[PDB]
Amino acid sequence: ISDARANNAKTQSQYQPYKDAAWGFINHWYPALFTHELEEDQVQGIQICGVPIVLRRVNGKVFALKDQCLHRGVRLSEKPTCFTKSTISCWYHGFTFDLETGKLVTIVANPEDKLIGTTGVTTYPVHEVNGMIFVFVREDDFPDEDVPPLAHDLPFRFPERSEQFPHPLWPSSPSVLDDNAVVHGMHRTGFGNWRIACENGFDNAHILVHKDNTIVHAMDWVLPLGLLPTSDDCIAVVEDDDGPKGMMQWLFTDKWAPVLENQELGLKVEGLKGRHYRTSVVLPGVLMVENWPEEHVVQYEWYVPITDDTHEYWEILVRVCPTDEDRKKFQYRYDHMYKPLCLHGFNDSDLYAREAMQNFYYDGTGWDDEQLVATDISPITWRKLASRWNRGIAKPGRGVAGAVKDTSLIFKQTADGKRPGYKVEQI
Amino acid sequence: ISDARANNAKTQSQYQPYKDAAWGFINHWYPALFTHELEEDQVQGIQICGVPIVLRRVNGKVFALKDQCLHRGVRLSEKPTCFTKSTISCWYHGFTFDLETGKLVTIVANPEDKLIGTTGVTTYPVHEVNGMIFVFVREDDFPDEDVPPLAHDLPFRFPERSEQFPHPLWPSSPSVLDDNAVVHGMHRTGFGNWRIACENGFDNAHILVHKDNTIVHAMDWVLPLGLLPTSDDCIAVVEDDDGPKGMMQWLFTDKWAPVLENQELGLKVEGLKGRHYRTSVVLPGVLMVENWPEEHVVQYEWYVPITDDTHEYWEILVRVCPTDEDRKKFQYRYDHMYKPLCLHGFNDSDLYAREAMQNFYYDGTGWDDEQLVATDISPITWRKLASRWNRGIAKPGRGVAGAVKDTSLIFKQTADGKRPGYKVEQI
Amino acid sequence: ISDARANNAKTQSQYQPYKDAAWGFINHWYPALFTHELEEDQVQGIQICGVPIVLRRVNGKVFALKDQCLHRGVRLSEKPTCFTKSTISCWYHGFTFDLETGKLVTIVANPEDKLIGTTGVTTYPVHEVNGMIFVFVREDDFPDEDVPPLAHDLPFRFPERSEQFPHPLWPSSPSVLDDNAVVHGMHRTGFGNWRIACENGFDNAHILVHKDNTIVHAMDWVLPLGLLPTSDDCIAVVEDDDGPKGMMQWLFTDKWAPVLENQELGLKVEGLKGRHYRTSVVLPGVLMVENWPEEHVVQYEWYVPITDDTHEYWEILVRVCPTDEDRKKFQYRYDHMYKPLCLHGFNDSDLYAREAMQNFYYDGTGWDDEQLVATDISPITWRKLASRWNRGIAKPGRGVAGAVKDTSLIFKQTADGKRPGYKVEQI
Ligand SMILES: O=c1ccc2ccccc2[nH]1
Ligand SMILES: O=c1ccc2ccccc2[nH]1
Ligand SMILES: O=c1ccc2ccccc2[nH]1
Ligand code: FES
Ligand code: FES
Ligand code: FES
Ligand SMILES: [Fe+3]
Ligand SMILES: [Fe+3]
Ligand SMILES: [Fe+3]
Repeated sequence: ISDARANNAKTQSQYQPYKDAAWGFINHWYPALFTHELEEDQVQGIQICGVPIVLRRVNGKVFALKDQCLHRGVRLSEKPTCFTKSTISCWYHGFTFDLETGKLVTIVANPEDKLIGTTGVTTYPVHEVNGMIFVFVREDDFPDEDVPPLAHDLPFRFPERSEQFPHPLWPSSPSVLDDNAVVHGMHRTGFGNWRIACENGFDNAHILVHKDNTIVHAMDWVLPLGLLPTSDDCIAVVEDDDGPKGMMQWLFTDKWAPVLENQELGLKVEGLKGRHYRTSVVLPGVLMVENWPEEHVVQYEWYVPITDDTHEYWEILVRVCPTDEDRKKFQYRYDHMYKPLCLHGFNDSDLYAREAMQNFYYDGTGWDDEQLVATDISPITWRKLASRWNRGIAKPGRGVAGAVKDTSLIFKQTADGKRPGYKVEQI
Repeated sequence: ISDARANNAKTQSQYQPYKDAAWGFINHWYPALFTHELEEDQVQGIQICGVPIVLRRVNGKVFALKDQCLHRGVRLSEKPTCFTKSTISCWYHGFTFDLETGKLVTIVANPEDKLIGTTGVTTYPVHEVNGMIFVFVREDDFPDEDVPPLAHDLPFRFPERSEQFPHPLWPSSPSVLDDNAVVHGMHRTGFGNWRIACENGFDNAHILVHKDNTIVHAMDWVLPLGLLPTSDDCIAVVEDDDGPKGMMQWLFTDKWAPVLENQELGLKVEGLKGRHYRTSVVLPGVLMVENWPEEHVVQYEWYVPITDDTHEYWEILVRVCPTDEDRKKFQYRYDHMYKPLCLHGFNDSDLYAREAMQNFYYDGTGWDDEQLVATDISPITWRKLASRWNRGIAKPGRGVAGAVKDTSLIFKQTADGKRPGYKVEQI
Repeated sequence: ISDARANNAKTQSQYQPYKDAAWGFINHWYPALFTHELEEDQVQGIQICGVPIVLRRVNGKVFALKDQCLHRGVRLSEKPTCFTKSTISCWYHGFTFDLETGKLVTIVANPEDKLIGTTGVTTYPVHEVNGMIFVFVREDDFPDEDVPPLAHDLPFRFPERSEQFPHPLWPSSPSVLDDNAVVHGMHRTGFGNWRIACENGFDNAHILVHKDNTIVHAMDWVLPLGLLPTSDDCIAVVEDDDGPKGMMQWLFTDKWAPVLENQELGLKVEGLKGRHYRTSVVLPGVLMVENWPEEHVVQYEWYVPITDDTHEYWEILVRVCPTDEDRKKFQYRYDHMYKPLCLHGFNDSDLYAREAMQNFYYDGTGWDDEQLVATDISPITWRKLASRWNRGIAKPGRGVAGAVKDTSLIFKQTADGKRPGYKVEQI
């Protein structure tokens, strides 16, 4: 281990809370499911930050409660059982909970038990918008009064912040919160800790991983070998009370110099199609790639912690489409261009890159022995701000799926060919 | 956690040994194999309470020894090697053991070694009766003269105890010990701890899990949403020296009131076919369901600990059949009725219910955080008596399969598609 | 546990370092790949003694470096990326290393970083000969000038040592080092610790495992039930500075008496075709079977530790073939005789025998509780000499594949049907 590495002792001491957040940052908004994954009267179980959650849509509205019956701890989502529009029951011994408050309102065949009304399961705020269902995953005692607006946990918005983050080379990127904003994308389970997956996206030295991607050569893009920071303010850290907590990288300004060649190794980025974009990341770990893959379109990614060694990777493209005609155009371009060449192809390379790095960090070795360099100003800056502004460090799961990694149940599922997942299998 | 739960500190302190028996209660009788699973000269390896056991039938008689060669620990049952009617040898280096005493009588190519005769492997008492092979799984130092009769670890017998446990609504249930008693059923590995699986069977609130079983609607049975205890003596605890240690639930008396409806949730048990039955459980955890699924027929279930997170679930129906004609009638009704609709269909629901609860308890969380209620007087009573009368608590396996859950051998088998099991695979 | 066992307290205290070497003996030569597994410009990743290693052949020469980018710990071998004949780069962020020295010579898109030239990855000496690529697996601080010749970690050579180890009953066995020596064989991943796999080969009581092998009856050989030591010097321990450290068993002399029958168990070796051979073993655990399976042919086996519970089992036959005609004859006899009946068939029995013994030892039980006898003078003598002469005890892997056994990546691969392995899968 060399003394020339950027992550010296002083630096590492500045992001200890981050090193301690293997299970994720709790008391934050996270995408749970796409709207199309939860239809009227549909019940679905998931897990975020080690917390089991069950969702149900009733009369168009989505509710989220802890997917754990307080009687004997079974998941309520395994065999959806709802007798009324305002409740959800446990299919085992009948404990029934209020969808709105989570209170134990009754027990199917024991309506007079003294336990009734004296407790309940945790509820989770829901915010559904433009095809996406967001859930505020919180600790059992986090007060309702303290739940912040979804926007505080989403990337910086434009044109609102165009003055703060000038972007003369491209039109303003839309937000999932914008009217008529349309979302196209997917989410799949990633194998490995969320942090390692998250740091990949806004790292300007990692773009080497895409040197051979088909889209790069089909579009004849000008994708440099990497970018280099030229000043100490190459990244702007934002931490104002009202608004997202994160950072903006001044890409395509002199603060980040592109490297298009290395004669010594025989490398040279040949391409004439200019490709302008800009990355930023905000808690709980949301990436925004402005002007990607084309003008008026933006890419957002999430790395939702499921357990301490699995995460749900979200990848979406957003574009404001005011007319039916605009939507069809976007849908078409997504189907025959973006999805196959970008979300798949371009980003698939990131999938394996993130995985390949997991073994170094899981047992703690990497958090101490990694030897960072100049370009690592990005992940380091993120780790420090995340350590400073997270709303809580999730505790390890106890008495829930994932609390123990080598159960006979997990070996049974694995034997059957089922990989670690996210959405609870029913029946 | 509410203070209104039935399992308060005082109550929990009364079943600590039960909480400590994840690997099972040792020094007890357990069903090992059905007679048809061990033919003349056949050798089979199994595991109970973490103890590897090998069985061989010679001249019609079944013998059981520890399935662990004392030389270098291989399982004798993996490659059956018996050179004489009175012994069993290890296929690796030839250590040979007397079937009757387990003593090391010789070594194939080293007959004069000083180790010979100075030690041996543990032997286990066997009691085969009416199609079932029972084995007394005991500690290495449990004395032969202390081995109790099989009947002490089997459900209460009728008509013998008809006066003690009056049953005016149905004829006496036969015992596996009765003359001409015929057994039909099966056993299969269950994924999860034996205790959690065992408590499901005699829980009168869990019957909600069967509300949709085909047999219930085909027979138009009257299966209530659940039963409620009406008095403190709704369960009779029996603990007399000579006889089984367990409890009898006074089902179909005032002590247990049926709940056939819940207007508030829109539920109502419609059915005119009366279905009378009664459950009881005795150590080491044997369920008896009198008058099920029909008069003169009784169901017995075992949840045999294999390791601390797997068990062998036994499900059988018994009926005394004095004539060849009687046997054919029973075999036919089993084949085209009981098996498809009862053992499967009805009880398959229990399979998944038991599994769904395991995650809450494995790491210990559930044993402390569960919030039991009135109907839980059943499991609680069982836990207490089990704690007071068990003949020993099995120690974790050491140097045997299952001692370590994440070995490369297990990952190899899992990769090959093999689930955790019970019967040792040979060759 | 009997007091008549050969492994008494005093004896066990003499091989404690061996009990401590679950991850293998480091600073030793091990076979890595066959020459045919690494062609010109080919890159391959493996793991030995818990150390990740990547090899590349350039201009006919093979180089070996630690398969771990010092930047953020990914394996360099997962996506081979070499820009010049003298280097290998990390496909993720461009760190580039010198094949010869392992020094960090540059970073693709950050050629001026101060970290460059101040560190590098470990290099491993390579010795390719007659179709086999040997690698000297060493600790990061083991001096180049201290690397010993390959011959020191290979079995004793003949005729060089024919006087020291007289063999009147068969011609001298060739070495892999001999000119015109031809190698035919294979290596496959073994499931279980390397030590337990290794001790099987030179155990003269284990041959009982082959009593039913097809080759034995087709050749009508004379394979005794086992051999017995008759004197204290039945094994010669060699530990001279210049040369291999190991032991030679005086098979086919009066020091080892064959046992061809056991009337008491009805066993009798009925064979008239004499089969003369001799076994020896040297650090790091290399077996030599002289005159096997025929004259002028010798069998060598390795049990290379990968992790502490997996090893790469090597099985090869060597014969000196001076002419093209000789090579074809050897190839033909290997293809239609040795491979199907010897490497497979005869030795496949050992595969499962070794596996069946692993559970007893992994958690440490077997190393203390095994009850060894007279014939175990072989494994005991080996354990003592290994404890005394090993060049180092490998430390458990940290931050590398195998450091943690139950990662989600491992369950993902297992679910996909992939068994624990050795060669790193690419792309
Ligand atoms: O640095 C970068 C460059 C391109 C890119 C594209 C999609 C997602 C994240 C990305 N990050
Ligand atoms: O409470 C019950 C009710 C029915 C039943 C049927 C088979 C086995 C166990 C059973 N337990
Ligand atoms: O003791 C023995 C006897 C035969 C043999 C054959 C191949 C490999 C190892 C062997 N060891
Ligand atoms: S576990 Fe849910 S009602 Fe019993
Ligand atoms: S392990 Fe059974 S004789 Fe050696
Ligand atoms: S992990 Fe290899 S250059 Fe970054
Ligand atoms: Fe990328
Ligand atoms: Fe049931
Ligand atoms: Fe062998």
